[PDB]
Order: sequence, then structure tokens, then C-alpha cells
Amino acid sequence: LERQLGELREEFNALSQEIAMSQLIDLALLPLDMFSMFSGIKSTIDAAKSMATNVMKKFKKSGLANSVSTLTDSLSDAASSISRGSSIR
Amino acid sequence: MASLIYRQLLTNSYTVDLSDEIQEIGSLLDGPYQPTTFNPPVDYWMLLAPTTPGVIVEGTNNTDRWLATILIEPNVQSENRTYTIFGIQEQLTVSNTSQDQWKFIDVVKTTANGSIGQYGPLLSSPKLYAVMKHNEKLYTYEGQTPNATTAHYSTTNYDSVNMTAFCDFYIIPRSEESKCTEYINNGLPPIQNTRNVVPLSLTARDVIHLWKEMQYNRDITIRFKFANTIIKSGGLGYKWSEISFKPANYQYTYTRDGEEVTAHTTCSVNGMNDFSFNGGYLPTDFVVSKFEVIKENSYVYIDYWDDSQAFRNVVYVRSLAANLNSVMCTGGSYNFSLPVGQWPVLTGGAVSLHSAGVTLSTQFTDFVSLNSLRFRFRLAVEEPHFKLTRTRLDRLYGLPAADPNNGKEYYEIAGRFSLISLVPSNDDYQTPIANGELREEFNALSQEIAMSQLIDLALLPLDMFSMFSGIKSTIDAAKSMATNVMKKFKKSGLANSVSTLTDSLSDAASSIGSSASAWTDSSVSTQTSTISRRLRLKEMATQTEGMNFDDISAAVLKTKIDKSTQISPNTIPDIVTEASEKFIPNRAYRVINNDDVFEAGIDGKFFAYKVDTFEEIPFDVQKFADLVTDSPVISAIIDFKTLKNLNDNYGISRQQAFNLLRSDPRVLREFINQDNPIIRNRIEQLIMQCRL
Amino acid sequence: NSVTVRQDLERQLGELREEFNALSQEIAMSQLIDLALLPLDMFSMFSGIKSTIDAAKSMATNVMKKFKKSGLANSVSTLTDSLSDAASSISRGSSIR
Amino acid sequence: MASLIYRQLLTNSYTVDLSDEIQEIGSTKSQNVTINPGPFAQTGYAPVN
Amino acid sequence: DVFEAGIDGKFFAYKVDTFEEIPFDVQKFADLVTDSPVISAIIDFKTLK
Amino acid sequence: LPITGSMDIAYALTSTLCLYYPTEAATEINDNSWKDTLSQLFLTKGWPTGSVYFKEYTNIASFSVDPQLYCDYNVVLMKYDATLQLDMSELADLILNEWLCNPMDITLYYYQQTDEANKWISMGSSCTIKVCPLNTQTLGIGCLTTDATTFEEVATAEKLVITDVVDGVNHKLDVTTATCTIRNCKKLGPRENVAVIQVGGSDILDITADPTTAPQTERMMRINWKKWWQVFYTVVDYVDQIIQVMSKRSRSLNSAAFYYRV
Repeated sequence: LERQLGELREEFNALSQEIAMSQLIDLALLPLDMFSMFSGIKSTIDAAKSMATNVMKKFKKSGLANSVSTLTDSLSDAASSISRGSSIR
Repeated sequence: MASLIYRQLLTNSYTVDLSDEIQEIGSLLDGPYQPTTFNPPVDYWMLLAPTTPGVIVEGTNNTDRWLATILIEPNVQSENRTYTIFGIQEQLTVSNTSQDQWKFIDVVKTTANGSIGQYGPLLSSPKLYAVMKHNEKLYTYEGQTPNATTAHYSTTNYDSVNMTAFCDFYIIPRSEESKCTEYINNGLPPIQNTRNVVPLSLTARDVIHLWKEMQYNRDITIRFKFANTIIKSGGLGYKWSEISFKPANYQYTYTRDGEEVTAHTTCSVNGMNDFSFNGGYLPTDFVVSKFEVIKENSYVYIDYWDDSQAFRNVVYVRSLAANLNSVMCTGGSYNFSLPVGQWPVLTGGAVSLHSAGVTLSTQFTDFVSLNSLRFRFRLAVEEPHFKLTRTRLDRLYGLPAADPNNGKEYYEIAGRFSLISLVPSNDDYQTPIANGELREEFNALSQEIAMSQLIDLALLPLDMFSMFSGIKSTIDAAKSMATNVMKKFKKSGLANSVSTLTDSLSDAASSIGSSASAWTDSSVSTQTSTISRRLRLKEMATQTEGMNFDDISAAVLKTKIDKSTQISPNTIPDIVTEASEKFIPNRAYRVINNDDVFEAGIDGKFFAYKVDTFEEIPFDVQKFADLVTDSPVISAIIDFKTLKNLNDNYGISRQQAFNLLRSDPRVLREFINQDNPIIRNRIEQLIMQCRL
Repeated sequence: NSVTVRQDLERQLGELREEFNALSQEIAMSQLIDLALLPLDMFSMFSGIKSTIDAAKSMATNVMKKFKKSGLANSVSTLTDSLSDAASSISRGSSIR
Repeated sequence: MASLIYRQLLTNSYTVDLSDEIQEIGSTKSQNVTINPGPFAQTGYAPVN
Repeated sequence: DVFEAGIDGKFFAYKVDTFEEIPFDVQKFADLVTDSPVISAIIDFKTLK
Repeated sequence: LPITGSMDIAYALTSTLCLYYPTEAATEINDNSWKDTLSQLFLTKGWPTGSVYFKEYTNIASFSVDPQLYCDYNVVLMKYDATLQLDMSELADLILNEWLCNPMDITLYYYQQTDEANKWISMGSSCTIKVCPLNTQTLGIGCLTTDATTFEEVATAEKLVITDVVDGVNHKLDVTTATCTIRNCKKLGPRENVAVIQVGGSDILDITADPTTAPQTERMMRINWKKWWQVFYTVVDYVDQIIQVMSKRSRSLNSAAFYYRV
């Protein structure tokens, strides 16, 4: 599985220079969703399964997710501990 | 705000294909039946469930080749067995070198009394066969599982043959061959997915399927049993093959305060386990192929029907609930009788059935169809063990297939069931006791809506759930209601325009404005009309303040839903998708830049002016191009002409015009309640244009 | 394969009420306002209780089913209904105030 | 901002029905669960007269 | 002209610069609140004063 | 609506009395005009004739069946029993408090309790009420969901039982309703129509299903005896105090009981 990732890595490392910047910003204006991030893809094949949810299966384990949960856990800790003194520097 | 619903109608498209997937896995078998003699009808697979050892089907042109299929138990030496094949008892020498699966032999006699050959040897666990005799060719299966392809022969009269199955069958369309084959090489699909689950005759002429709300709260004692299947196996009975669960039908009789009930009910289990008493590879020694014992991960299904002034209303169903009770199924002990020595005892057997909900289903009568109810039950183990005497298993729990009737002529469950049903009446009486235009409907009902209440409604954003709770119908369909609506919306032409703009913007990253955007894609009229048609996506893209056209669109749509009721519970998606596009094609957009205002419309009206005086100012394309690319856009619910009229006819505040440019709803409804014919003119002109 | 021991009866509503009312003591304020500004989410609802496990999976779905049944949904739907009826050019009868 | 948890508990509510059908149709199309014998064969007392 | 009301049955109305009350109509209130961006009131007029 | 009065101002019978009575009293009295003489006494106290009624029940076991109460003032005399403390207390609770409730049906439903003031009433010739608990997937605990005999017992062929089980959990019940009736009832409040007087020994009486509170209210009183006439005379020549300890009805209406006045 790692191998396709590395090939796409080489590809992305050389398509950082042949991109435009103005159109880049003017794109970043509009909001993206599940429908326009992977449903306008020019890959027109059947068995196009729950690309969103299959994405989700990997996304729900990436570092950002556990970190967000850690952030909420921190904010929770903040609201309980008064009987213990301010333990957070 | 009010149009955010559309964004919702566009967000969870992915969820859509899940349910379809769920529907795809939800997507059956036609049968089985009592075996008969007939003609294979055009373009149908005959799928065959073999259990009785030996021959199954005969097929004759009465002149041409004569084909048959025979199933063979494993562990059988070279023995000349006798079988009524093609209608005549013939002896044929057959062994079974297989000791791990069962053999299939294709019996071919090129004529009525000619030579016979064994072909298509199939070594099978799933115990399945299939035939086709169609398209001027004979397709019968060859190759062991999973390479159980079908080979082809050719002989005249492919259209008048009789098939003589001594095993039960199923009818299949050609289009599902992939299922057919995958049926054969993967095993029996779950018996509960079948249409004609119970063994029965071959009748197939039955049905396949303002307002008032009536309750039915009644008390039933279901009576049910289990039905056994004992298939012995090879040798001298020194091995049985299988003892499993077959669908069961049975009637009974009791009282409901005088009005007496005759009822027919059917049992079928699903998900049992297959133990084994694996003896030696020796010929003569007791062995089991599979023991059938259900575990609490399985399920049971009871299917219920009778007639009643109450029960025969159950088609258009609003709500269904059960609060039944749990009953013990105590098992009987199976007597064995081995050819020699002491016989084993399969003793014990104890479970309990418990209630876990209910839906509607469609049983089948020996002559008719039935509006049947499907009670699904879960299981629980019970202390009295199963024991397998003189043999190596103790401490088992569950239900064995030994004697589930246990001599108990039936089992009973006494409980209550509650049905909330709909019935069609043209008024508040004349209640029954059993069972294009829409475009003009909306277009007519439009003419009476209100304006202030309209915008008031448009101020409360419509969202997924708060759309359809104003309508309720059969609970069966509404399970997929936003489902199907979105199913169509994802194929809306507006969504296709979303896709075009999206991929285009993507291709931008590698015209009119001071730099090629995607948005700057007599002449000025044409360029403006292009921009104005293309802009309508920004709103769906949440780049707005105040309200937008499509907010009013969602509003009038919801209203059309609520007021009329002639529409079908299955017709919403069409209406919502049509309304998302067709309504209000004559729209206008305005944008402001530091005392410079520009308004462009789809039809080709373009205007430019100042803040205070609203003086007619000529239009520069390049200004519009530098402007409308990025900064938010404003829906011109008020145009320039009604605005100028409003100016010349009434003193206007700084607050007033300033906010009107951005079009707060507040000042709008304020003008309305002040009773001014001009803003009412504009709004009503917007609305009455809403025709399908 | 074993005779299945039974479940554990979920803690009753009443003592639950009392104990949550009790926990109100050690609540800090500054932290509370800070947290309240932050927006949580579905993933950020449940991923802080026994930080990650499949045990009691789909708990989100359970909350959803029990949540659509409460009065709050009835209230929002009835408000939507009243607005709609208003849009239907309400028959302003004798009892509406 | 935090009240998002309440609004959205209406928003996605439709999803529940899936699981129910899942809890229904899943209970419908269960595959036959299989036992796999161990490294041990069971041939006790033989056919004996 | 700021119009506050609660569920407890208390309502007041005042000027934003110095916080004293002017007479209050229910009609002014409602016809304003129907649409206006309602800011929920943590620090109530009591605590504000 | 709320009321208003003033403390700075000071202030400058024709109803009906109920005297129930047990049997052994009567069979020991040896008279038939006893009622008439007692009535003459009350008349001397000024309460007009016929304003008084007399009712005789056979025993506590029976008399506990759906007790009737047909005066705006009711006084019940209760004997003692060396072992029947509990059923005496059940009657004490049923007559001392007001019960608002509903008829049950064990053969078709699962029931429960929601509040510390909700109990189950079993009244009739003979009832053997058996309860069996449930979990959140409807499987019993220690009782099998098809056997009556495995169930747990709380009363066997008793005339009356006011049972209480843990609220918040569904149950299965066992009784042959072809023998008696069952009402799921909440205690609305104190009932002031009735004063109970124990004629004999030690006041076992406990009027609430909590061990933490066992209140000796002013209505549950006690007197000793060797000859019933002195008991009746205590009843009569103290009737002002007895009537002052109680008060009129407080409740809007129960389910249409008989009430008698002349």
C-alpha cells in the first residue's frame, strides 16, 4: 500500500511548481464538501464505493483526530479541577 | 438561511449510496415448490436444492438425447444401484471415491434406449444444482466448486421439454446469472430472503404488494412448531448426513370473545450452527456431517396471517409495535438405531424465544397471497443441557434439531400487538373495512399565498428534519425518504452545474477580468447574461448575507408541500428537484463598491448607479469583473426599477436605502405591513412566476 | 460455549439526577466560558470517554434515536408547523391571539 | 458554538433509520456460521458386537 | 431602545448610554423581536445596571 | 387562586358519623337494641337521630376487601392479632391515605413504578402475587420467563397486600385474576376521613413503606379493654376530641364511592 503513496509523493513533489497562485486563492474562496472534493473526479469507473466513508475509516485514526480529542479533553479537565489546584502551567 | 436546505440536500449524497448498497445487499429467490412436471419457460434458470440421495430430474425430447442429474453420498464403493431414471428403473455401477464431499453425475443417453454415459462430475459441499434449456442450447453445470461453470449441448426441441425434478426448485431470470452462479458456488442464500419459503403448490396468480387514522390493539396467541429434515447418508446407514430446519406451516383455532379466529402461521429459523461427530475415515463407523444447533447469535422468524374485521386492513401501515412475551422451547430426544451395537441418545434441548420487534411481510397460501405479519425473535439458552450419549460431547447449550416439537403439538406465545393504520375516506365518515396534473395543482394553489408570512418563514432556515415532519405516511417508505430525494438530487442538473463549475475552477489552477478566473468566463448584454446564469452557484456556495432567491424558493416549495395533499408519499423527490431549478429564472444580482452599485440580471438587464440619488449610470464590464469575483454577492429581491419607483414615491432613510441594498428582511416586511403596493407588487411578481 | 451470565442493570435515573446535581460544586467559571466558546462535534463528543474503543460502538446512533423522541423535536417541528400554516394564509379565527 | 451539539443531534437524525434497517436487514442475511474441528480426531470405541 | 424580557415574567427597556428605563410597549418589543438578531442575555439588566 | 385574610380580627353538627365494628364485640354484647340506646346517647349529645350508622364486618381478613366508607366522618375499631401485624398495617395504609390509581392487567403487560409514592394493590378473596425482574433486553433474573414456580413470592392467597418493589424496572407478575383484582396506585396525600383505634395491646402500626419514617399520627390511636361497653363509652363521650383530631374530606373525588347523609 505504501508504494502508491511514494509514487504519488514523487508526483506531488513536482506539481508544486506548475500550479498557479491567483486561481489558487480564488479557489480557496469557495467552500468544499464531500460532494465537490471527490465527486467531480475524472475517474469514471463503477465500484466507486463510499469513497467518503472509506476515507473516513483512515481519517478517524490520524494524529489530528486524536489531538482534537486531546484538546477537548483538556478543555474538560479545565472545567472540573478546582478541588485540586491549578495543575496546568 | 432559508435555502441552506439545498446545501443539506447536497451534502450527504454519500450516505445515499450506502442505503442503495444496503438495498443492493437488500437486493431474491423464487421458490421452492412441490415438484411437478412442466415445460421450462423461456429464459429462466431452474435452481435445484438436492437432498434425497440419488436421481433428481429427467429431461426428454422423447426422441432426442435424454439427460438427468444424480447426487451421490460420499463413502460408497463400486455398487450397482437401481434408480427410476427417465421413468424406468435402471441399475448403474457407481462408487464414491470422495470421502470429503458429495458427487454429482450427469446421466446422458443420446437416445431413449441407447448408451448412457456419466459426465460432469461435481464434488460439492453446498449441495446445489442448476439447469437451463434455452436459446437453442442445453446449459448444464460442470466443474467442481468453485469452478462450477456450465457446459453446453445442442439438440432439437429446446422449447417443449418436460423437466422431472425429484428435488425442489426455484425460478430465476437470466439477468441475475451472476447471482445464480454465485448462489451455486457459495451456498444456500438465507431461507428468509425467499419468496415462497414454505413447500407449496405452483399457483402464481396472487397479488404482490384525504385520509383517516384508525387504531387496532388486539391480543394474539401465536401457535408454531419446527419442521425437521432428516437426510441419511451412505453405507448401510452407518452415517446420517443432515438434520436441519425447513420452513413450516400450520393452522389453529381459538377465541376472541365469541368471534372465533382461524389462523395460519409459519416458522423458520436462520443462522444455526453445524457441529460434527467426526468419526474415522473408515467405511463402517458412526459419523455426522453436520449437527444443527442454534446459538444466541442466530434468529427465528414467525410469519402470521388470518382474517379479521381488524387484521385485513394491514396494507397502508403508519406504525407497528409488539410487546409479546418469551416462551420456552423444550427439546425432545432423538432415538438412533444403528445397524449394530447400542444406539446413541440425542437427549435434552432447551431454549427460549424473546421479542425484539416486528415488521410486515408477504406469506403465501396454497392458493393465494397473504398480508402477513413478520415477528422476529431472538434466543436465550436454558439450563437443561444437550447430551450426546455414548459419544464424545457433553455440556452443550442451544436448540438441537432432534425433536423440536418434543411431542408438544404446538408452542404458544400470548401477547398484544398494536397497529396504527391509514384508510382513505373522502370525508369524516364512510370509513372502509378493507382494501402532469400535480403541476397544475401547485400552479393553482400558488395564487393565494401570503407575502409577509412568506418572508417570515424564509427567516427561519429550513433544514433536513424540519422539512418533512409536516408530512407522514407509511413507515415502510419513509425509512428511505430523504434517501430517495437525495438519490435524485445527486442527479439534478443543478448538481451537474456544480460539478462543471467545480472541475473548471480546478482546471483554473493551471477572458473578462483583470486575471483569468473561472467566474469571468449588445455584446455586454451577452457577457452579462453569461455571468448572471453562472453566478447562481455562489449562493449554494454560502457567500451571501440577508436572504437569497433560493431561500424564497425553498419556502414556497415547503408551502406547496404542506397545503395540498394530493401528491404521493413516493413523489416528493421529483417535485423538489424540479423546483430547485425551474423557479424564478428572471433573477437579479447587485454588488456594492464604495458608492458604486451594479445590478445584472439573467435576461440581460444591466444597471449601474450611485447610493443617494440612484442616478442611471452606464455599465463597465471590467468593473463588474474586478468586483463580483470575490466579495460577497447580494440577491436583488428588489431590482433597480422598483427601487427607483420606491424612491420617487416615498421619502427614504439613510438606514433605509443602505440596508435595502443589502436587503435586510426587516425593512422589507416593514414596507409590507405599511401596505405599499410597490414592494407587494415586486414580491407577488416573484411568487406568481412559480409555475411547474 | 457457556451458559450466558446476564447484563448489568443500568444505574437508575434518580440517583443519576442527584449525583450530576452534586457534581455542580467543583465547576470553574473561566474555564467554562473558554470551553463554551469552542465548538465541539460528533467525533468530539464521544472520543473523550475511554478515549478510544469499539466497546459500545455507535453510541452516537443510540443518542440520536433517543434524542429525536424527546420533547425538543416536537417543539421545533410544531414551531415550523405554525410558521408554515401562517404561510398558508392562516384562517385567523376567533381564538388565535 | 457549543450548542452545535444540540442542533446537529437533530441534523443527522435520519442516520438512525439506517442502523435499524441494518439491525433489521443485518439480522436477515446472516451467513451460516461454521465450526472448524481441532487437531484431534474422535474415534472412540469401535463398532463392537 | 433596548428591550429585554425573560421567561420569569420580567421585562425592561432602556437607552444604551445611561441605563434608565423609558415606558415599554409589548407591541414594539414583539414586532421587533420577530426578526431581529436576538442576542441571548447572560448579564441581565439587573446585573448590567 | 391564592387567598387573603387578617389576624388582627378574631372570631366570636348535622353531618354523618361512621362507626364500623367487629363481630366478637357484637356476639359478646348480647343485645339488639344496643344500637338504639347508643343512639339515644348521641342524641343526648345533640347529634340528631339517624345521623349515625352501624356496620359489622366478619373479620379483618375479609373486611379488608374494598372497604366502603360512607360518612364524612369515619372511625374504625380494630382488634389485635398476635401475628397479623402486617395485614393490619396494609389496611391501616389503605384506609388512612388517599389512593388515586388505575386498574392493571398482568396477563398482557409489563408494569413498573416511577416514584417512591407508587405501590401495587392486590385485593380479593385470595391472591398469590409473584414478581420476576427484567433487564434491558427482557430476560429475567433468577426466575425463568415461562415458569410461575421459579418466580419470587410476596403473598400467597392473602386477602389484601400493598406490595412495593424497586421502581424503574419492568417485571412479570403471577396471579390468577380469576380470584382478585390489582390496582397500580399512587398515594395522593393524607386522608382525613378516618380515625383508627386499636382495641388492645401494642401499636404495631406503621403507615408508610419506609423504615426511616414510622409516624405515629394523631389518627392511629390505642385503648385497652375487657368489656366492650366501656370501649363504646370512651368512643362516645370523647367524640368531640375524636372529631377534632380528624377533619372533613380533602379530595375532589375518588371513583364514585357511596356517600350517605340524611
